[PDB]
Amino acid sequence: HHHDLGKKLLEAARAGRDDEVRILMANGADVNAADVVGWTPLHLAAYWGHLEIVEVLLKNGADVNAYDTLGSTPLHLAAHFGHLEIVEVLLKNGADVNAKDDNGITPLHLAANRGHLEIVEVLLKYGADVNAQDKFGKTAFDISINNGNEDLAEILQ
Amino acid sequence: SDLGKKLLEAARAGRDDEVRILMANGADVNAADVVGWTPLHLAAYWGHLEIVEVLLKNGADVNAYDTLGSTPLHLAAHFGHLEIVEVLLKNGADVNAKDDNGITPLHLAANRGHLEIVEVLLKYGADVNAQDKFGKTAFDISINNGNEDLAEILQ
Amino acid sequence: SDLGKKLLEAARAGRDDEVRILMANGADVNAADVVGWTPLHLAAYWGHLEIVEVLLKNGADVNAYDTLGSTPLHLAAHFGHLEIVEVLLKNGADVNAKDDNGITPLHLAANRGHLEIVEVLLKYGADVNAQDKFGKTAFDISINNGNEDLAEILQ
Amino acid sequence: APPAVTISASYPGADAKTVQDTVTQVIEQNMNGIDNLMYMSSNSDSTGTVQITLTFESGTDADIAQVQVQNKLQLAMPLLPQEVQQQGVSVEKSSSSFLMVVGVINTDGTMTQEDISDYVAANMKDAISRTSGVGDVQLFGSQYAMRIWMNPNELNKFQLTPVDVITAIKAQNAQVAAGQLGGTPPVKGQQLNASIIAQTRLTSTEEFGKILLKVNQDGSRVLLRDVAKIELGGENYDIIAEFNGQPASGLGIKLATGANALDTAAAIRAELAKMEPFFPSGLKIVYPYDTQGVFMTMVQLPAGATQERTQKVLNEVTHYYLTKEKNNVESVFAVNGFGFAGRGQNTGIAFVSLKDWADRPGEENKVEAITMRATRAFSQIKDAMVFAFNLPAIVELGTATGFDFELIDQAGLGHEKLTQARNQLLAEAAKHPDMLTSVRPNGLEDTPQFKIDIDQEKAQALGVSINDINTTLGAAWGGSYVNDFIDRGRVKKVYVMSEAKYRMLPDDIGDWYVRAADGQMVPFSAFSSSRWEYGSPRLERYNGLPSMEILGQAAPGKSTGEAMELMEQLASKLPTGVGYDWTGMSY
Amino acid sequence: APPAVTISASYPGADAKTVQDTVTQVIEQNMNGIDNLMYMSSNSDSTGTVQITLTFESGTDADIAQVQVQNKLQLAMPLLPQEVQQQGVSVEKSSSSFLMVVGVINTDGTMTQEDISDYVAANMKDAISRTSGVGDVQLFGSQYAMRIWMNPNELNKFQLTPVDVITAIKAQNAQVAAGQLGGTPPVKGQQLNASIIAQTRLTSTEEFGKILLKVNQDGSRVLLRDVAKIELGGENYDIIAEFNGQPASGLGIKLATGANALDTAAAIRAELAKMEPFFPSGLKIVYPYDTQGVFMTMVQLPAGATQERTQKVLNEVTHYYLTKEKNNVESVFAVNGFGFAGRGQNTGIAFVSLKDWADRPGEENKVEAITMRATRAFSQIKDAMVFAFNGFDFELIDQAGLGHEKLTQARNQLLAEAAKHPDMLTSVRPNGLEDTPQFKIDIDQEKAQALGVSINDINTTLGAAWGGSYVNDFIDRGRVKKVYVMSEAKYRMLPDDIGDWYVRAADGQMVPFSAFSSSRWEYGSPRLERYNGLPSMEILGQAAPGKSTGEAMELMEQLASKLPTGVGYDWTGMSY
Repeated sequence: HHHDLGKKLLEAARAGRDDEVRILMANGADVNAADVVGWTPLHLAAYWGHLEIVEVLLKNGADVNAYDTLGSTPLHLAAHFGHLEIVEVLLKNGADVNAKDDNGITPLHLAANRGHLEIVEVLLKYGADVNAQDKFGKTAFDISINNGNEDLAEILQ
Repeated sequence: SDLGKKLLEAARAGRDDEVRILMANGADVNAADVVGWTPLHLAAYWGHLEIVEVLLKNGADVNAYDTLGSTPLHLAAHFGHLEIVEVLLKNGADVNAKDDNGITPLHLAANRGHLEIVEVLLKYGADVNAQDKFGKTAFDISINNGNEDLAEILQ
Repeated sequence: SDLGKKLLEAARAGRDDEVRILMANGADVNAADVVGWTPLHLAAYWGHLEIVEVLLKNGADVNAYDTLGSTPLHLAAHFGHLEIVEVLLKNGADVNAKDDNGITPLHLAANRGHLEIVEVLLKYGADVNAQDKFGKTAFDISINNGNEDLAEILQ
Repeated sequence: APPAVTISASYPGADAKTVQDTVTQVIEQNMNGIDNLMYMSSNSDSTGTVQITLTFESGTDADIAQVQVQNKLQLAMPLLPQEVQQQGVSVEKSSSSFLMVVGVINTDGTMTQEDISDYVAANMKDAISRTSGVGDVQLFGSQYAMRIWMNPNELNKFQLTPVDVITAIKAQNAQVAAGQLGGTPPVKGQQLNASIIAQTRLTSTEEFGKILLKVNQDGSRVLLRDVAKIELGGENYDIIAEFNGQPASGLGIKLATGANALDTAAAIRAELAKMEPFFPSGLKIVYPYDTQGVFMTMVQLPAGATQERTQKVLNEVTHYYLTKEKNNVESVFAVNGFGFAGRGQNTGIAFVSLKDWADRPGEENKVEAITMRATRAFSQIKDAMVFAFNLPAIVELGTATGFDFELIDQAGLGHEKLTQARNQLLAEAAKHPDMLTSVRPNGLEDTPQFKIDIDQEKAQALGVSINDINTTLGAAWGGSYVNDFIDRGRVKKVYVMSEAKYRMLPDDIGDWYVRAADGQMVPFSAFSSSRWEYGSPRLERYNGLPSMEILGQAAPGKSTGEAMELMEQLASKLPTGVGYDWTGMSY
Repeated sequence: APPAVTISASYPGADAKTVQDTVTQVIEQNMNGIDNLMYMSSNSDSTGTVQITLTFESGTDADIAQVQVQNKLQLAMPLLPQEVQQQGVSVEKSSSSFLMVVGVINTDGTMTQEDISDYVAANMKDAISRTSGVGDVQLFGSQYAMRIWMNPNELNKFQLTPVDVITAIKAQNAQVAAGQLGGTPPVKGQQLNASIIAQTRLTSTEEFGKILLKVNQDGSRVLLRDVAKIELGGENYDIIAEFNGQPASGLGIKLATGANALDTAAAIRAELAKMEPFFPSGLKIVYPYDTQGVFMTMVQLPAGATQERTQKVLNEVTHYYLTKEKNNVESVFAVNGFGFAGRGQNTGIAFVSLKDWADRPGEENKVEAITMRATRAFSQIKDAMVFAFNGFDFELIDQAGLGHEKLTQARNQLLAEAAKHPDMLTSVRPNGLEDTPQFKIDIDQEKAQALGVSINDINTTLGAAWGGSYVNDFIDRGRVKKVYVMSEAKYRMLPDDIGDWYVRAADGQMVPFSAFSSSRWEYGSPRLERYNGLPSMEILGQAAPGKSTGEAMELMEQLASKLPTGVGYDWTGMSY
């Protein structure tokens, strides 16, 4: 999970160039090419909200649960930054809904902290352990209490 | 009242004729301001001895309290108005009146070094051993201030 | 003596000529200034070797101490004047003289890293285990300063 | 137009005497060795404001005069309280009067006065301030700050003080420089290089609300929202404006000394044209005062009059123009809290714009007749000075007849004795109607103030530090500027202050607690005592000495030199140490 | 040309957003009441540097404009971080381009690049900067500082933090005013008067090494050299220069606005002649850029590139001039870390000096033909804008508090539409830098309080170790210089190193950073731009062949009018 054409593919997925990504895939570019921080093109596409590239990469066998150097998966980034469609696509393609990074932070923790309610229910739908604690012992409910998010705390019920 | 307000402002500015005209027209002699000061308070503060006598003659409360428990005798003793101190004590000013902090006119007089007022207060029966909320007496004030002349008077 | 003051200034200025004249005119060889420095102090401090020699042959107190207990050997050892240290030691300078702080010439020479002077002092019998008012020896100085060469000279 | 440089400084929560003795005097003592300086005057207000005015001779280069004034100000800057330096001392070179007023309203009514003032301050004021020819910009309102409204009951419940609140905000609303991974000099061959991002400025009430004040021994957490209310609010709440009776804010613009009035006015409208396409829905610029077609109405209530009392007088003034003079008056821009005599709860001003000259036929429909009628109609308002006038017209009449008198304390007599000498002079002038007409003080009268004494022995006996006492008292009742935060991408201030209801009555002093060294909470009543006294809300100074300005005009037919002659004779009989001088038009 | 005043401030170890939100905005919000100000622009870099450029109307007195700017900045100084104030803020009125470059080398190889840089800074720069007509002096290198290179293993072994090292340096590298014996007013009959000399600034690595940090329980001593390597080193390590491939330093001199270019150059050489007789052995002045006979080459790598990769490109540039252009080029002065637009680990510059014009016969050996050939040769260098030299200027503006992320998207939207009109607009590009990965570390306030670890100790330990901290001053060979505390390189390279740093709690226990922190990767700006006080992004470009600049500019305005709500624009520079 800890992974020239690959560098051009990394930059194309970050910039959102749908045409160039498919060209480089049809020329043998490494779909799991990683940069110095361990971000695959699936990481960058999920971070910058490029939904079309997320499906194109997964079509070509991209590691849906790729780790960066701190243990963060593309689902972590998609859930953290409010990209609901990408969270849908990633979980559909086998993304670990209970993946914990080096700090024990799950995609549910990230969605709850930013108040992404729609993503929170999608993560729970795919079996997100709502009692998952991070390194500090905090759950998604503790985040809702500290932030003062009434809608979140009742979604978590 | 509007008449009692003109009286409050006339007793502060020292306008004697106006105060007498206001009194003859039925102005409330016990009119109080936003901080509870009667015209006797204002006249005793700004040193208007004649108005203090005019107000006291028309039935002004000699022991009126402001919103912090301070009487016109507190103000006269604090600011060194000896003639007003004598007149107020003649009309029955509580020589041992305590404010919300337990401060007596003797405390205020001793602190500012008003020697003659201290003797007038003692003559009218000022309790020399009266403590404030911090337990200080007029003798403690003389020691802390280094006033030897006053420390001799309070034995 | 007015000649004593001129001898102090002449030795402080390194004037070998005027120093000799003043001695021939009976100048006090042991005159001291306000901080208690003799002409031998000043000449040793500023590294005037021949003035040190002329003064000693004219009876200068080789172990004179200033108002803080410092001898000419202290000054010559502190400021790296090797020849003056030898001349002073030959003429009977107290090699283990301590000032008001218990500081010896060995301490001062060791602190400033004057290695050759340290050897001459030990050659003349400097107490290597002498402690100042803080219990520090010349070896502790070498350790604190990180001077390797001095550390093994004292082994 | 004598060139005048103005120094302005702010001391939040400071009384007039505190401003004078910690700011004004320190600055004035260095205001010497400045070329072509005629005289210097200053006001120290209980609004926590000081304004020093330095008037120069005609022909003086305003650029050089400003440089020399600020060069001397730099000698005093490190001696000023940090709370004053942090507000930002300003040195400006502008006319005293406004060139124009830019009004801002919301035609949809979807933004409050506080919202409009924040938008103007955050999106419009700076660019206007930087425009050439713009000497001074007065905001009719206040920019938003992060307001922490403290509750003393809840602070005491958790053994917390405003000192703890201030400490936690500085620690958890911070901008940390944290360095880099793989920064230079690196281990050779290093590939990774990235900036380390640690704490950053908070941006919302939600973030300030979850600042962690303490963790109890049982595990529960005390957040800032558990002892305070968090909301966006003005740095101060002293200026509120209206345009034809509806909520509004605006900018009062003064012309830089020697700048072109028409060129500057054109550049201001050009800058406004760049902002309009990005206004939120409903916001619209109005132009209620251009420089006859316009005039002003001065509103001055007695010192101690609250903002509510001043608004009622402004309502009567606005009502008059909107009903009696609706055929002549096009708009009224009324400002509560800001007036000719600086700023205060006691003051206000109205800018009136008339309709087109052709649509006002008749002599009784011109500016002179309208202001005359308005002044006489406003003359019946009691315990409030209200006058309407066209500024060109009263300047013309003032120079021909009026005099400007300065009564100076020249022997350390003090404020109280100077007041007496002023009353003796005003009473003697009231016995010469044949020469002097309406001789009055220009300043304010003393008002009741709350004198609280900290008992040093009781504080030391209880182990309560004086810094904790003064910080708790000052931050709660006066407000404290803690640090800055980022509001929608713009740096703004963070203020800590008691919620309104806990700082209204003298009994509320006892509800505030300070934590002693041994951890015990101590109420303010345990180490303090208080009493009522009188004091000034505006201390004046002339050429560095305590002063009181006195205005008046010569009798009909009498010359100004005749009125000035009698004023000097009356002043010669004043108590010893009381001097005088002539300023302004009398100079 | 419209005069321009430049404000420069530094924040050691600060990211671009920290610099912008504590320095740049504060200064910008206080640039009021200044006459004839055309417009204002600023850059906030992740090198900890801010540059605010105030351009004035044509005909403005540059003297008056500089004074008014300096006076406004003085009144805003108490609003800036203490770390920025003590670095010294500069306000200059000079041209943007260099008048000349004074190069310094050692022909005997006895002095390294760092030695030459310190000598130039300590012995040459100030007298050059005080020469009349010199508006700005750029040192190609850094002055020495006392570098304390901390070791986190040894600090934790003795239960010490960077806070303890900083506190001890301030206490033991001090200059104390101690009064006099027999000072006034004196007693009657006093005979002796003498100054009391107490602590004085340290002057050597030996003295800094024996700073006493603490005495252990058994009486043993912990010195500063027991937790740190101590050496002389630059205040920063970002600018390294070479002359014909050998180590060098130098001074880039800019002409003051309105000064005589030829009189200033002569006065600079006169001052240099005063310095030469006292150079150490081997030191020599070279003149690699006298203002044809000269031209420049800029090197721009993408954001995120390190010093080593930029130096590789500079090597190829220098190699080309030293081999392919042997017969025409006399010297190449190449600077790594300093570029056209500010400093950066990803930027560089090369000053090229040609041989005698009489010895370069032919049109193909003239400056224009050479710069053209060099640009085409450098055009095939990957991920590097390398141009040799001897359109419109557009500013996208955030008008409604949209923020950096949304302004980038609105910028990308405008660039993509301009790319769909190759008939009118060519090479419409951003002038700034792109977002790069950064390390976001969150301090857990609850865990820190539960463990008794103060936030001040946490952020000081993190910032001093990983970013460096300017402690105070010391005296290096008679000259006041800075003292810097920072982690040794090997303990601040990888994210795992974060956990190797310990902070002492209130109960005396050592707590690792991993116990109270969490971290993740994210993207952020290495350079934030502002225009007239608002967030902005400068866009460059030129008209297509056969089209006027007005036609291209108007098309840009049309495309800008269809951008998201709150996105404004303005023309600047040549397009103004």
